[PDB]
Amino acid sequence: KPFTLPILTLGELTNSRFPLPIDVLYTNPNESAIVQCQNGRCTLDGELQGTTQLLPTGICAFRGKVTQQVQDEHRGTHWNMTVTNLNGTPFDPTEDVPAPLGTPDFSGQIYGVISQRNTNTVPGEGNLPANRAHEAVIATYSPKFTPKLGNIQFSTWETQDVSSGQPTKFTPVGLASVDANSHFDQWTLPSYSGALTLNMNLAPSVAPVFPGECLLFFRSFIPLKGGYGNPAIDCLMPQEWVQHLYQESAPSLSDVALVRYVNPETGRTLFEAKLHRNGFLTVARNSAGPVVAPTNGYFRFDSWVNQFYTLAPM
Amino acid sequence: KPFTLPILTLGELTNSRFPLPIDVLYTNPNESAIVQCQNGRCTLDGELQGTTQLLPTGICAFRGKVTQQVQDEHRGTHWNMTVTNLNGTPFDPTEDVPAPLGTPDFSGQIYGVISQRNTNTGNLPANRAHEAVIATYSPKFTPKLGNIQFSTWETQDVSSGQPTKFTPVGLASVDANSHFDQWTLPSYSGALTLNMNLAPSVAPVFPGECLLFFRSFIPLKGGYGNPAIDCLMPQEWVQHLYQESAPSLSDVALVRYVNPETGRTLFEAKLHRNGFLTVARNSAGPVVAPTNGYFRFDSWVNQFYTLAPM
Repeated sequence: KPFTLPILTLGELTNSRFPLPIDVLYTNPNESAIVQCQNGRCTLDGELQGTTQLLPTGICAFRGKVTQQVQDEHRGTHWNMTVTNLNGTPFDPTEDVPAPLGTPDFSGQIYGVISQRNTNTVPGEGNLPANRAHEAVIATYSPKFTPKLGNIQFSTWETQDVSSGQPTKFTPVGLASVDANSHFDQWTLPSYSGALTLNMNLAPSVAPVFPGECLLFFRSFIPLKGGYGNPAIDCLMPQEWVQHLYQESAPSLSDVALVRYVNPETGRTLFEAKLHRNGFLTVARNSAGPVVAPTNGYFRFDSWVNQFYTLAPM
Repeated sequence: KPFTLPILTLGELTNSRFPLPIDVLYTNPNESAIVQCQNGRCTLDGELQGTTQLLPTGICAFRGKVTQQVQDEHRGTHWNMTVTNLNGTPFDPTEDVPAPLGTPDFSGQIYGVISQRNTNTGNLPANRAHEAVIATYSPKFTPKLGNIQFSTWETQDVSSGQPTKFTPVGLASVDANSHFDQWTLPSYSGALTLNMNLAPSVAPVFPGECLLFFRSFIPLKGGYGNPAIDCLMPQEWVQHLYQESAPSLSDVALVRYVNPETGRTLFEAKLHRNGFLTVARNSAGPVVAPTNGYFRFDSWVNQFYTLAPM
């Protein structure tokens, strides 16, 4: 079973860490943070890792039921939510995953919409249920953010119209804020079981092992509810690569696949990258910022090489 | 290049007409409406049709710029926005498509979020987002002309001339006055105008057969209802067929719905060249089967092939 990547262009790819299109390829060699995201994690032979799952709609989504309303001391409104697996089955905290698959993998205030469709139906309404939806924010750094224990909180403003004991969906849309008090850091993991407990079953950290190489990211810009900023979310591989690798189940013949970013119109290789077995890219680049490349481009598998292979500089 | 389908199970598939997971397989033999949706349209040899595009994030999304606030007889505040292609390039109305790719393909009040990130800039741009509704049956819904209208709940906090994104979430309502009908196309160029460049209607050509849909339930902002959106093929099938670009060897591919755990075929279906499924079923409602099931290509057959009843 030979190894292949999708032939989708950048404009045909989506982010595996938030429901966003891919905007640009991106590098940042001088990043000081450990890169250990948990969504968009898949080995080249198709083994999903971390909290990664296959649905584009599952990324940073939650399903469950609300239990109680609680206010904070700053007069904001919060709602306790028990969470299930995205497919509705109970989350088993002893499952060998960091958190329910799809759980956000970064610190911040995630903005979206909470919606509910009641289980009980009304005969006079054609045996149909009542519904409600509201804007909501989930603070993944909150001590109440404990998805591995089956419970999280979300916050709303100016509404009491959230029902307990009714099926609840969180649809992510963007970030609430990226100001200092909103604690946005795309490389800081949540404490999935709370502050004093160690995260478990994590996908491994990734890094270049070679002098002169840096990580290559698929970058998306993420919407903001308000305030100032131009926040971005960087993934190691787009969601369509996760879907492809999973289905193909091709044995990895070495620790590193050589790949070429090609202009199919000219047939020319624009640059080379190392696609590592654990599912991430490195390139020989000494600068930060976007990679300027034609819109028809995509990565193509060339051959299996090894860690000592020297990439041509970008 | 032999023909293949993805090996993704039902619980690993998403809808091609709204950003939702697939919940169930579904039939409705006695449907009176012409089925002619424009998203999730792809021939078996990988030709996208209608307003279909490849991004899961592009389905029922819009990109553009708000131009001005508008007043009308309805509550809430209203706004005009120009719409571009999803990749930001100007929409060319002479493109041989019904509307910008990703445009909603049904009548209703689509509920979502409008967000903005200003162009001009500390040196960081300003932002805002609000819940919004787009009435696709409205005379002001003219995406083929490069313009649509949306409504917000009372707020003035929407800026003119700034990059604007619509993220779909569900429906605002399904009451009679909200005109939800998943098989009624919008008038893409406005009232009294003919739609153009449409993907063709689909139907069973065989007695006793009916369409088979991939069904998703869609969230509601309020009111009573359990609305659903039915697609002909999931978004991952569109992605797979597009890339595979495999020649269709007949008008119909015979496919088997398999339980991979047991290896047994639960039922067979016809996968038609234009990109839709039919089955031999004489009832409406969900197909009750484990979510780990999936379709597998069996062989190329013809219009005269007789399916075993489900």
